[PDB]
Amino acid sequence: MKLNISYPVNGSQKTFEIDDEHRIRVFFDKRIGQEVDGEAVGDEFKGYVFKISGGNDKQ
Amino acid sequence: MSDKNSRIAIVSADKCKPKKCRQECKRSCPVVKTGKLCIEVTPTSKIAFISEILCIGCGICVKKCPFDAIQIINLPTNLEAHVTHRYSANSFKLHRLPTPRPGQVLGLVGTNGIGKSTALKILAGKQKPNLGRFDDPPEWQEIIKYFRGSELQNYFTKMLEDDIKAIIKPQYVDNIPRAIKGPVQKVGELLKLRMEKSPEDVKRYIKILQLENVLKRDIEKLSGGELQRFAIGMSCVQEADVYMFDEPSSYLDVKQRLNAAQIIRSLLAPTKYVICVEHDLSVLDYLSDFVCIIYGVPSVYGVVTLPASVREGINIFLDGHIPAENLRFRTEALQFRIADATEDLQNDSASRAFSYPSLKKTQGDFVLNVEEGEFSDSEILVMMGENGTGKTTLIKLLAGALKPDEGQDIPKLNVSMKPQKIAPKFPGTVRQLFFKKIRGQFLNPQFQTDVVKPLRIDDIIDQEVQHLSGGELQRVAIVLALGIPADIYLIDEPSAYLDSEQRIICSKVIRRFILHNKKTAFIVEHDFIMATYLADKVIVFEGIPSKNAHARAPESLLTGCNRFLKNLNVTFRRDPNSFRPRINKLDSQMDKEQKSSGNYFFLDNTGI
Amino acid sequence: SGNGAQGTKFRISLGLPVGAIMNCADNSGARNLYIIAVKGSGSRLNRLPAASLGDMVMATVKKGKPELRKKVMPAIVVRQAKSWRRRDGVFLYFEDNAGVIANPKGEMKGSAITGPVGKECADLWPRVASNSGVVV
Ligand SMILES: Nc1ncnc2c1ncn2[C@@H]1O[C@H](COP(=O)(O)OP(=O)(O)OP(=O)(O)O)[C@@H](O)[C@H]1O
Ligand code: SF4
Ligand code: SF4
Repeated sequence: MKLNISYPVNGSQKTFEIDDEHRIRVFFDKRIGQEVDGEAVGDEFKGYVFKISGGNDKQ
Repeated sequence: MSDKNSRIAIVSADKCKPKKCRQECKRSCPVVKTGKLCIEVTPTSKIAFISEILCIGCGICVKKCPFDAIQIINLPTNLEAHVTHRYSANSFKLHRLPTPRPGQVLGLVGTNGIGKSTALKILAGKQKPNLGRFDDPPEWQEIIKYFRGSELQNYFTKMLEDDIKAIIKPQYVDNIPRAIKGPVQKVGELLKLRMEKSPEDVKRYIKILQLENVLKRDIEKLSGGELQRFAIGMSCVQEADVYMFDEPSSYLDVKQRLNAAQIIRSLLAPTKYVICVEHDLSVLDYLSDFVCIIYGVPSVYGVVTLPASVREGINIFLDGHIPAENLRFRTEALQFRIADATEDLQNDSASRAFSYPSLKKTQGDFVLNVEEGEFSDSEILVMMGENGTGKTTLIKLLAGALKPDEGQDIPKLNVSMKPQKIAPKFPGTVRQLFFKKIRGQFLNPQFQTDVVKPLRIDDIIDQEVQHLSGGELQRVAIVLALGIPADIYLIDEPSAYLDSEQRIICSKVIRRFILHNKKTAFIVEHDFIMATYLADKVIVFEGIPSKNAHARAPESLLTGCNRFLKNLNVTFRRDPNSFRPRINKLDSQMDKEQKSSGNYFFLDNTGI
Repeated sequence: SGNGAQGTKFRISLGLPVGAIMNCADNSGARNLYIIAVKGSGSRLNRLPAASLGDMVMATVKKGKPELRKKVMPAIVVRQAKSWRRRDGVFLYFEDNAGVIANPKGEMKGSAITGPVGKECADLWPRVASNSGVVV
């Protein structure tokens, strides 16, 4: 899936594209508001913490 | 009681010579025996005329006609309700018309001769409908009345008042070069003058269409694909509300036709009304919000249906049947071989066929590169890619017509070849030409089904090739290549100028003969479906058009299709009902899932 | 099965012997279908012919518009209840027995199908696919 990432300290935002079930899967069964440590999703986002906020399915 | 019925007679003057027959039509008819009016002789033009009012529907006259000049049909009074316009006595008559809508794109699809072209003129204000009657001196007033009960009524009031002047992209593709030179002088001049829109519009429009190279060339000089696109440019550049496109996919390659479709759709965004006619379903689906289907016998009649949805209209089209109308418009349904269906043989023949090494052909302005590939016997290879890629160049080299700059292909084999763009340059008549190539191929039943009976070449036999038509000439050329025996046959772009039924007749033709005869064939194509049916392997071409290009070795159907479709980035999931390609939009989850699977198309095969 | 059935069908547990009554699940006016015959069924002394999912039967309408009653017509079984087993290993079953009235070729008399429809029937009878909502 496509990640919608916001940096709300700066008021910035950008999108990112993850293919790779194992890189994604880190987000599975995680709920809105749960935090997710970054490295699992990539090497760029190492250390970065993400609080999930919502988003859209297909359709 | 019984349902209601009618008789309609249409006679082709080309087919009729009263001298040889005598005015036999009048003599044989039973109504005239009694002293009735059904057939009246017109001393002037010296043609037989059949009145629909007095005719019995006997069909006696049809059988007696020595040629096959007369046609009488019996309809349930389906046609009578809808009458829009008629060309003249015993000629083509049009029924219904397509709705226009602002801010959207309305499609039209049908077989040739349906009046899709005619319909555009009527909407354009170019021609005034007679209403199957006298209406001639500008009687736009009567047309609104005829249209009442239809959404077109509002449009006709608008047209008469001339508040809106529609812009038309002319249909006949062959005719255009003669009409314009320069536009006056060179395509560039046309684009500067017409550009009512943004200065950005000149640059932007050219970039998206891939017109950059073509600007300096003159219109007459243009190749078919290039010729089409300049017309499209002018139809964006113009300032107006209504933009009519009539057959914008013609001559274009696979990459380009998709590009044209997107740009045309942009008009809907400015909320400008768009209308379009298409022979291609891939293109039609993308463009349209609403779709009309035009059906009926060619040159006899053609009715437009009520407006439908994009998905819905396409689905009904492929069935070959329409329920309200209750007509089976197409005699046989279209089907594609599963690949389970094909015969299973060990193929090699003499161990494999001939092979070609790396080849290069460089004009000095364009360079073609070819990768060594192998060909085997009794196989079929599709060639795909955009024009200007050297798809044409490659085939020529194998034909021996062109000499490679580097590489060599001297084969022992006898080759038959069919050229891509067909322009007549042979003196002689059609029958003479085909008989020289081979008689006996003309005797076969296969050839009766596909060529002779559908078109009626018998009538064409005397006609000159210069005098001929585009699509008719195309089927004849394809057949001629097959006329003579050869180890390998080469065909280049058989789909040009042909409608749905016509192309599909060709698809059956190449596959069946090749299988049977155990010979090989190379076919170049833009049409997705045609490639699928015929081939076992494919070569995909890539690179940049009008610059350089590259070719690949032959690879399996699944493998080759993934590569080609990956370049386009449109997936054609599968529709469960139709088994048709169903297009997939960009960034998506369902489409995204496929990208990870490597499936651009689906068929009756295993796969997720 | 038979006419107009494009496709073959893998065996599935027979749910409905002759005499069985299924719900009519179209909008034809028919309320139920009473099975009097299964097409393509074979012969063994004493065995009732019995239909399953996507079988074409021969039925009469016990309950429904009088213009449909008192006569025999073709129908197609669309939902089962006797559980059967697919080649993905699954034993599955619907809550009702139900089929839809149809013509020898396999065209629906009605225009809707109310309720779900098992895929093995959908896969078998295209005009049934058309009129189906939730499949399986
Ligand atoms: N000048 C004319 N006189 C008589 N009939 C005509 C004339 N021009 C066109 N027609 C008739 O109208 C019908 C054709 O044209 P239209 O140009 O409306 O076709 P289309 O529907 O655009 O088909 P195509 O796909 O073959 O271009 C033909 O079948 C023909 O019989
Ligand atoms: S239409 Fe046929 S039969 Fe009638 S005049 Fe012409 S050639 Fe003779
Ligand atoms: S169909 Fe019969 S009735 Fe009509 S014109 Fe011909 S012969 Fe006369």
